[PDB]
Amino acid sequence: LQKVKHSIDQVTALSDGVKPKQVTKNRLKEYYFNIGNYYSIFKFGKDS
Amino acid sequence: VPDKTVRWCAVSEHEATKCQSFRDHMKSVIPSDGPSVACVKKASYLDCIRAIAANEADAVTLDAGLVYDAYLAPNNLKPVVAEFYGSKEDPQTFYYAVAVVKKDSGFQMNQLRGKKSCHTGLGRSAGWNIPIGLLYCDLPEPRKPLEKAVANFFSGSCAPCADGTDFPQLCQLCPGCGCSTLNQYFGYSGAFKCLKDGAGDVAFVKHSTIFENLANKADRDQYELLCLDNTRKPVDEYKDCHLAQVPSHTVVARSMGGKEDLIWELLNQAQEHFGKDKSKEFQLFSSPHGKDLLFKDSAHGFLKVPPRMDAKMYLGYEYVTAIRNLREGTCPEAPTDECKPVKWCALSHHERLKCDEWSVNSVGKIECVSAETTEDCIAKIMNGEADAMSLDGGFVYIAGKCGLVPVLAENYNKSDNCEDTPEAGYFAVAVVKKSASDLTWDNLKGKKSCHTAVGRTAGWNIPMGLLYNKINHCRFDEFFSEGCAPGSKKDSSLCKLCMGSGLNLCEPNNKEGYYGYTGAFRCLVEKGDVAFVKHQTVPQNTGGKNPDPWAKNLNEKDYELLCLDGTRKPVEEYANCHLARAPNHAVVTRKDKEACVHKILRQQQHLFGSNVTDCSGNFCLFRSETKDLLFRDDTVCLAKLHDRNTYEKYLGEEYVKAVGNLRKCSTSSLLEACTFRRP
Amino acid sequence: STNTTDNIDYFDISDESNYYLISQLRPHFSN
Ligand SMILES: *[C@@H]1O[C@H](CO)[C@@H](O[C@@H]2O[C@H](CO)[C@@H](O)[C@H](O)[C@H]2NC(C)=O)[C@H](O)[C@H]1NC(C)=O
Ligand SMILES: *[C@@H]1O[C@H](CO)[C@@H](O)[C@H](O)[C@H]1NC(C)=O
Ligand SMILES: [Fe+3]
Ligand SMILES: [Fe+3]
Repeated sequence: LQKVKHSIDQVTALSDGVKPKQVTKNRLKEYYFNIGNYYSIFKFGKDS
Repeated sequence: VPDKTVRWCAVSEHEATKCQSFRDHMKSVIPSDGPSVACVKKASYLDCIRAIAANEADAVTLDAGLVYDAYLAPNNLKPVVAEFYGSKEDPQTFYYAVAVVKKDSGFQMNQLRGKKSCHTGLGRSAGWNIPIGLLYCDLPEPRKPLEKAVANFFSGSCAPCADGTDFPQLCQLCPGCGCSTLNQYFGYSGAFKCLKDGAGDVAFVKHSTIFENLANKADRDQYELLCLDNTRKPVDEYKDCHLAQVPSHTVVARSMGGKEDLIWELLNQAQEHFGKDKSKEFQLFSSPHGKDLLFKDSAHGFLKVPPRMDAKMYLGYEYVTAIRNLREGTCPEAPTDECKPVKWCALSHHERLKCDEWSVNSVGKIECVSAETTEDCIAKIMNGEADAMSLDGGFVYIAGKCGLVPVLAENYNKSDNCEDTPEAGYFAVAVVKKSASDLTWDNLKGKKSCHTAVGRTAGWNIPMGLLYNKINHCRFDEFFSEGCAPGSKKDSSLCKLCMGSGLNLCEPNNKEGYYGYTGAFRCLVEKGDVAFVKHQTVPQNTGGKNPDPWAKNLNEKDYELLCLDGTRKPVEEYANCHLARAPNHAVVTRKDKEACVHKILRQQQHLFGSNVTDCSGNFCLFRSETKDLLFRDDTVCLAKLHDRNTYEKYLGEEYVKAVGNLRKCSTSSLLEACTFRRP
Repeated sequence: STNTTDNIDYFDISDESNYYLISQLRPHFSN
């Protein structure tokens, strides 16, 4: 439950924010792994 | 809310670049749930120390002398991870300090005033503390402040991090004295470059940087290093011609906020990937942007500092004493006529009581400082609050390994020549009931036990050595069903069966009811199957020799001792079957106080010793109420030891071999610290 | 009701470094 709530809160924390249009490769990799890790935690979490 | 992260503290932009590559590589290796590096740029190292103490930063690398600056309040730092300089075949924790000069300059070390000197920094170890310490007492008064006096000693110099505004001579060769890599003269190779430019006449660096900067052999054949006995040698006999050894550089972090484990995991993966050229695509110890960034160049790996060792135990005693006399600015004369009073050490309200009474009955030569456990008091002797202590041979092994010497031994036999005769050493036995005659040495498994204290001779070393040959396992709460051995860990059954309450069970002081000799015997009588004591225990607790009730009712013809082959021998004959011999208890102290402890204690044993009858009402030094406090209760006199003052010559070959057989099972953290200090 | 429990699927384990959480249900890892 706590892991699901932390995931949804961090995704809304990303859903706030300042929006960039252009990104370098290394930081966009970290963004993709971050949000993919988040919803992956979610879709595991609701089943558990 | 929010997860773990590691942050590092940076000095300049080169540290930010190297820290940036370090971030991307260490986020490349670790899984996404593991924490990564961050980079926080600060201007100087001292501002970085206050950045750690005010929790903006977590870790940063310092020298030894700078560790002494970071130790102080309100900073409250702690050394957590050191680094070794040798190959992985043999790690070396200390490194040398040398002074490189130009060929054919032709000047001695002693008359070195009025020359150009280049220092690697203010307060650093091989740059500042050793040269000013060796040159220190030759300067005239006023010596405080130090930078003014050294500024008048040389005719101008370079020393970064020194204050240019209050002292202009320290920046006379370096126009800005800046605590960063932006200064080209800052650092080891900056000081060697200060010699290589010819602007500096003498430089002070480690033994390896002249091998770092110069690749040609003739360039090495030019530059020379001066010796301490005013001679000259070339470079590669730095093991022959050095000034002093210093401890290595150390990653420091704060004490309460932590955290040691996370830094040590991260730097474990760092040392396993990047140290000894496993990867070409990134190096951790060398970098093209600059040298000595974030770490040293001559480092080859990281060693964990044990949790016991804080900064004063890390630097040693001579180094802290020298650096404190150098900060405070005092050249000791010490003519050595009279003796300052000895600060004896006690523990927990019975030793402290007795020690205070002896401090008043003596005219003032003895004063008392208390600790709680005996390991903590031995550490309190090492860093320097306490002078002398009497403790058994199993702790003369530990304290002797930590760097202390025994002076006077205890005698147990009454004679006219007891003060000079080296006695032989007492016997250790195991006492069993008469009510159980089925007990043999061949079968001790699953049956109860009683020990005096963890780490002692007759309670620990002599039993668990001879047992350790047979069991061949390092744990012991599996071989015994349960027992009593105070000083073990609280999860065990060994601390579970013991007596004291509340929260004082298994605590190794006199507040444990089953502690020590008489307490182990009371463990045997009340709840015990076998006990492990000295041979002298049963006639001293037999037959109303104690006014205590439980010892008043007992007799010795019941309580019998068992042998090694299994055959029960009666109590009066101990020599036919002793478990093993144990050396006498001895008084240990630091090496510099050996003469005053010797001269004072020989005076004190005459006035209050064993010839003083009418013991009740007046003072007796050795007689106690069978708590066996400050000294064993049956001591007659204390023997003067000439020619045998080390731990190994005092304890002897068979016993040192026995503890050496036990050595991989000892869990005392102070032994781990005093072993880690060794190279 | 029933004196016994049908699903035994609540028992679980993760690695000792806490790097990965396993489960009894499909597909037993979040990654
Ligand atoms: C204890 O001290 C005595 C002397 O105080 C040692 O020497 C002899 O002991 C025997 C008893 O076994 C006496 O009869 C002798 O008179 C003693 N003196 C001599 C021979 O000069 C003794 O060895 C010491 N140790 C023990 C274990 O008793
Ligand atoms: C015994 O004690 C007395 C009382 O001070 C002292 O004069 C004498 O030297 C002592 N005897 C010794 C130390 O042999
Ligand atoms: Fe250094
Ligand atoms: Fe002893």
